[PDB]
Amino acid sequence: PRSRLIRKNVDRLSPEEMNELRKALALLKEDKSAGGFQQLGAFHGEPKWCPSPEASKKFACCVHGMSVFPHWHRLLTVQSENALRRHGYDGALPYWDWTSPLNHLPELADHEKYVDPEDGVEKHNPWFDGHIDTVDKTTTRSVQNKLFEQPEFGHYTSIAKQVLLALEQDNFCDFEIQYEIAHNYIHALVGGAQPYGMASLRYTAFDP
Amino acid sequence: PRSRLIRKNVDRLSPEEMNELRKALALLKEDKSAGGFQQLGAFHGEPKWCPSPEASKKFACCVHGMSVFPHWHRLLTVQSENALRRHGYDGALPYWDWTSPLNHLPELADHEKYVDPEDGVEKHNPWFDGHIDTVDKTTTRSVQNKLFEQPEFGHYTSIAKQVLLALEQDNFCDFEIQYEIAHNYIHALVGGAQPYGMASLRYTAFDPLFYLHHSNTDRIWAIWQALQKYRGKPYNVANCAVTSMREPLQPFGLSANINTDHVTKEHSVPFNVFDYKTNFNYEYDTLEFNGLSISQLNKKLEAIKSQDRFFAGFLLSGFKKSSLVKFNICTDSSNCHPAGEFYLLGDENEMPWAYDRVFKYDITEKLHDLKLHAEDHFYIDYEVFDLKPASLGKDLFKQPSVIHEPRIGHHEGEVY
Amino acid sequence: NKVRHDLSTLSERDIGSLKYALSSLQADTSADGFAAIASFHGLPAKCNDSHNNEVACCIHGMPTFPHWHRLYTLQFEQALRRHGSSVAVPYWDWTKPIHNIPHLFTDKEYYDVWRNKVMPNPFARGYVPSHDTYTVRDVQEGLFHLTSTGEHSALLNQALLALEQHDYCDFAVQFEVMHNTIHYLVGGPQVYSLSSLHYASYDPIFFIHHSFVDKVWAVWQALQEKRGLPSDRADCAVSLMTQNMRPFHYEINHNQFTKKHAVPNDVFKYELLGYRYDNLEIGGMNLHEIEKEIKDKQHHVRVFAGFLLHGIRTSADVQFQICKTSEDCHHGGQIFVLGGTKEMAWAYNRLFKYDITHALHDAHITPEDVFHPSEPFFIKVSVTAVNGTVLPASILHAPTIIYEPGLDHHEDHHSS
Ligand code: CUO
Ligand code: CUO
Ligand code: CUO
Repeated sequence: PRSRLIRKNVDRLSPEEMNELRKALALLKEDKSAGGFQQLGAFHGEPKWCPSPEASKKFACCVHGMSVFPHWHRLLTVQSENALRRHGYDGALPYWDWTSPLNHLPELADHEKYVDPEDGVEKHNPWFDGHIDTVDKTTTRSVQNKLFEQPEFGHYTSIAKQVLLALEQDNFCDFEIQYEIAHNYIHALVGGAQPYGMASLRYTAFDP
Repeated sequence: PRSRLIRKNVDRLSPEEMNELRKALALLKEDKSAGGFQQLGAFHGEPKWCPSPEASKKFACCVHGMSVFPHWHRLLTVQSENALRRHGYDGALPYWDWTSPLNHLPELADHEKYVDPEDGVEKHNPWFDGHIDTVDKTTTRSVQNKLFEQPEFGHYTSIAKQVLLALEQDNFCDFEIQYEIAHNYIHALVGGAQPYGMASLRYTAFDPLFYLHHSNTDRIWAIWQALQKYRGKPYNVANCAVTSMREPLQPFGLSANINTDHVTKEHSVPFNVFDYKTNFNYEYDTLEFNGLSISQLNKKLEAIKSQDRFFAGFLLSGFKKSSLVKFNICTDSSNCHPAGEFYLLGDENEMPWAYDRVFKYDITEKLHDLKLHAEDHFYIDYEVFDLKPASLGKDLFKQPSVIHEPRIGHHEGEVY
Repeated sequence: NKVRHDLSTLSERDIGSLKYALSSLQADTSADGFAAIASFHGLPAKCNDSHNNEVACCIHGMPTFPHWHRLYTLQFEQALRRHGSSVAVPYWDWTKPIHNIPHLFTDKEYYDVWRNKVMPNPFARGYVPSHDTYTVRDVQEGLFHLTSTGEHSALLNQALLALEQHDYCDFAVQFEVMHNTIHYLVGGPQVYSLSSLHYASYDPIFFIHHSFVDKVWAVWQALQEKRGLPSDRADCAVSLMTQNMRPFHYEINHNQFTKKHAVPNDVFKYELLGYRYDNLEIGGMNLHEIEKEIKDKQHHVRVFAGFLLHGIRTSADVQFQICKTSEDCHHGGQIFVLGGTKEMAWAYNRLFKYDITHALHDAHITPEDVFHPSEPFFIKVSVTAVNGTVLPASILHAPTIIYEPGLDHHEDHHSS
C-alpha cells in the first residue's frame, strides 16, 4: 500500500498531481464532517475550540509564542494531509518554498479557475480560496508584489537570511523563536491588508 | 469578670452608657489596627477582601442572598462589639428597634456633636458618622421622614408586618429570605439617595448606624431561634443547608493579621454561630418583638395562618441589586393601588447571588381595600428604580406569581 | 368516553385502529391535524403569539408542567378519536424494564393487514415539515433495565419517591425529572428528536410516553384522594396556575374541551376530560397498597442530595459523584433535563432531592461521616449538554446534603 506520501514543491507537481489536488480539495471543502475542511480550519483559530467547545472564554487553538509551536503546526498539516488522502489526493501537501524568490505566485494557488481538459467545465480553484462559514465572508488575499524576486544577489533572500539564522541555533528553544517569526512573514505577505486572510490569526486557517 | 455583655435598646441607654459608647467608638475610629474600625468596615464591603486581599477580581465580603447570610452578619456585629469592649465600652452594641415607630431618629446617632459635661469640649459624634479612607469621602445619610411613626393603627408597622411574616416560617431557609429583605429596608431608609451611605452595599459598613441596625437584626434572628425553641425545633440546629453551614465564612476564617479576634475565627463556621450566648458572650436585655412575648408571638402567628391570604411572589435575581422595587395591583378596568415595596441592597462589587425560593409579600390587605377578589384577575405592575432615580427595565425580570394561601376549608376531620 | 391501555395490552385489532388513525392523523392538514398539533409543544413557537417574540409553548420546570402535558395528550386523543381511533392512546410503561422496544412503535413497516400491504408505520416516526428534517432516535440499550431488586428501576425508584409526597410542588419536581429520562433516552444525541425540546413533540413516542406519565400523575391524584387531601387544590405555583395554557386558549386549537380546560387549575380533574385508564397501578401495587408501601419507606432514615435546578440552556445531562475526603469518589447518580433555547427559562422554586442514601451506603459511608474537609458535603458537579461542551458550574448553587426525619403524620390506627 502506498501509505508513505511524499510532499513535493508545488512547482514540481505534474498536471496529473495538480489535478488530483484540485479535485481532492474541492471534495475536502465540501466535507461537512469534523474531518472536513471547515472543521479542520477551526482547529487553528476561530471558532476557538481550545477551552471545551461548549465554553465561554474562547481563546484560539494553536501554540504560538511557545516552543510547542512547531509541534502543533506539524500535527495540523498532517491532519489536512490525511484529509486530502481520504479525498484521494495521490500526493502529500505540497510546500511553497517561499524562501526562494518568486517570479510570480504559484499558478496552482494563483489562478481563479481551473479549466480542466477532463470535461471542459470551468471551476473556481479550490486552491485559490475558501469561504468562512462562521463569518459570512470569503477569504481574501492582498500581497505585496515586493516579495517578488529581488535579491541583493542571487540566492540571498530575506527569508533565507532569516531562516538561516534560525538554522544556526543549536538549542531548539532559541531555534524556535527565530523559526516562528520567519514563519510569520508569509502570513503577513499573503494577507496584507485584508482583515480576512493569512494576515489575521483567526482567518489564516481558512486560506488554502 | 463581666465578659457577658448586654445589648440594650439605644433609647434605654443611660447617659453613662451613652458616654462610654461615644468615647469607645471615637477611639475605635482611631484604631489603625486590623481590629480597628476602618479595617472592620472592610469586611462587609469595599475594599473587597473576599478573594485573597492581594487579588484581582474583588467581590464583596458578605453573604447576601444566602442562608449563610444571618450567620455572617451575626459574626460581624460581634466583631465590632469586641472592638468596642477593647475600647472600654461597658455595654454591648445597642440595637435600634426600627420595627417600632420612630418619633425621631435616635439622639445618639442623630445629633452632630456631643457636648459632654466631662470637660465641656464639643466633639462631633463618632456615632453620627465616620469617614471612608478608601474613597476620599464622608458617609452621608438621607432618610425618608415618612418612616416616622404612622401606623395604620398602633403597633402595626410595615416592618412589624414584614418581620412577623418572616417569623412565621418554620424552616430557616424560608425564614431567611423574608428575614433578609426586611433587613434591607433600613439600609434603604437611612441611606436614601446618597451614594455613600447605608444605601450602598460598599458604603454601608462605614456608617455607624450599620452596627446598631444589625444588632437589632441579630436580635430579631435570636428571637426567631427562641421561637423555634418554643416550637420545639432545636434552635441551634438548622435543617436546611446543612452543608453550607459547615463551611467557614471569611474574612473571619482568615484568622490572621486580617482578623485579630480569635473568637470569631473559631466561630467562622456558621453552625457555631447559632448559639450566640455561649460562644459569643453577649445577650440581649429582652428577646421580644414589640410588646409580645415569645409564647405570645407564637400564638399570634397561628392566628395569621388561620385566615386565607393572597401573596405575590418575587424571584430575586438580585443582579442589579441596589434598587427599590415597587409594585401595584391594577384593576383590569379601573385604578391601581400601591401593593407595597421591598428593597434590595447590592453594590456592583457584590458577587452575584440568586434566591432559591420566591419571596412572598402579603397582597391581601390591599386587595381587600380594592375589594378585589382573589379570583378576580388583576394585573400587577412592578417597577424597579435605582437608588438614584431611574427606571430599570423590568422586562427581563420574571413576572411575579400571585399565590393564594387558603386555609383548607375549615378542616373539620383533622382537628375538632 | 375513553379508556387508556398499555401498549403491550393492545390487541392487533386495537393497534390496527391506532395504526390507521395515526396515518390519517398525519394526513390531517388542518390545525387539528398532527403537524399543527405538534407545534403546540414547541417549535415553531406560536406560544406568546404568532409574533416574532416567542418562547416554547409548553411549560417546563413549572408546576403547570404536568397540567400542560396532560392537556396536550387529550388533544391528541381527541384527534385520534376524530380519526376513528377505537381506544385512548396507550402509555408505554417505562418503569418496567424493557426487554425490547415495543413492537408497535419499533416496526418501521406495518406489514400486517388483511390486505397484507406494506406501509410505513406512522407510529414509528414522523417528519418535521417546517424543518423539512426528519425525526430520528438514538436510543441507549441501557434502557433495558437491570437493577438489584429488578423491580426497582431508577425510574421506578424516582417515580415512587415522587409518589410519596403530599406537597404537589414537591411532587412535581420529582415528577418532572422522571419524565425527562425518556426524552433523553430515545432522543440521544440527535438534535432532531425527543431529546430536543422543540423537535421532541414530533416523535409519536412522545404521546405514548406522556400517556404513561399522565397516567401516573393521575394515580397520584387518586392516591391523594386516598390520603384524603384535595387532589384538585394546588398549594403553590398559583401564579402559573391561573394563566391560561396556550395555544389551547387560542382558536388555533379547534378542540372545545381543551379551550375551557386551558387553565391548568381545571386540568386536575382528568374526569372532565372523560378519559379513563384501564387500571391505576404503579408496578403491581394498588393505589391503596402503594400508599401503604410508601409509609414503610418513611420508616427508614434517608439522606438526600439536593439540586437547585437553574435549568440549562441546551438539554443537558448532569452527573453526580460522591467523593470521600480522600481521592475516592463514587457515581452518586444522574438526572437529565430537557430544554431548548426556545424554552423561556424557568427555575425550580424548591430543591430537587435525590436519594443519595443507597450510594452512600455502598460507599460504606454513613451520613455521619464527613465527605469533604470544608463543609461536610461538597461534591464535584458535572454537567454536559446533549451535545456541546460543559456548562459552567459557577452559576449553579451549592450542593445540599439532606437528612430526612421519617416521621410524617401516620399512626397505625385511630381509636374506636
Ligand atoms: O501559524 Cu498559527 O499560523 Cu502559521
Ligand atoms: O447586610 Cu450586608 O448589610 Cu445589613
Ligand atoms: O416534555 Cu415537553 O416534553 Cu415531555
